[PDB]
Amino acid sequence: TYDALRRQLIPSFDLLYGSAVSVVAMSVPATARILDLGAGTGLLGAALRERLPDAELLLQDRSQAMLEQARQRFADDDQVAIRVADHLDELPAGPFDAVVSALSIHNLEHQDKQDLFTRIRKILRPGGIFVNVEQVLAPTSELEKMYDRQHEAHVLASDTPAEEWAAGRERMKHDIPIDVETQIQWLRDAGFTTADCLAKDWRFATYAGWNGS
Ligand SMILES: Nc1ncnc2c1ncn2[C@@H]1O[C@H](CSCC[C@H](N)C(=O)O)[C@@H](O)[C@H]1O
Repeated sequence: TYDALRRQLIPSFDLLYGSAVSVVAMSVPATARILDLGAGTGLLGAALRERLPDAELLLQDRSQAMLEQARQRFADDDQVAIRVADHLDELPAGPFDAVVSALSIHNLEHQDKQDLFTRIRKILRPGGIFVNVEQVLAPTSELEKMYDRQHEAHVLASDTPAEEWAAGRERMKHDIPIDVETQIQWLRDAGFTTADCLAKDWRFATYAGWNGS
């Protein structure tokens, strides 16, 4: 029901979440330590667990209500832990092989995003990876309208309940997105040696930074 609704609301769900899982699996060992930042109900963590049965997952979010859904999802998983913390709070020490996030960091002020990327690099092993599945802003107001039309086209084609899309729109009024190339450059500024946009469907993109490679 919830997982079904996320697919209705998010264009190219399988491509974007799948790209995050694939780039992690090609970058870290089977026994990787992975932090999911803003894990919510643990959808990205769940996608990673499907590919990496031996990975240790730490799911972090500020919302206990969202993390209760993650606890239920991972009830029988002995290699999953949960941490309640804001992105702006001290990160867990790690070190981590991967830090991943989906549709969470766009909630922060731009300065706090730039600082967060730097703080993430500090808890990554050398050669570690940061991956973000993100809601991104178009580089112009005219393109932003086209991004919006493409998002709405997916939502309508997916037979999304009108009430859930209306609720989606209200949530998006408080979002602080920026264009994908600005954020990717912030990874370079944070001291990641490589940063790339792996996959994109207009408003939604999967990008990554590597801590040494
Ligand atoms: N400043 C902040 N610190 C921590 N978590 C935050 C946050 N701002 C938003 N969040 C969390 O980010 C999540 C956004 S929804 C995305 C959930 C999950 N990553 C998924 O892919 O489905 C929510 O769980 C919300 O509580």
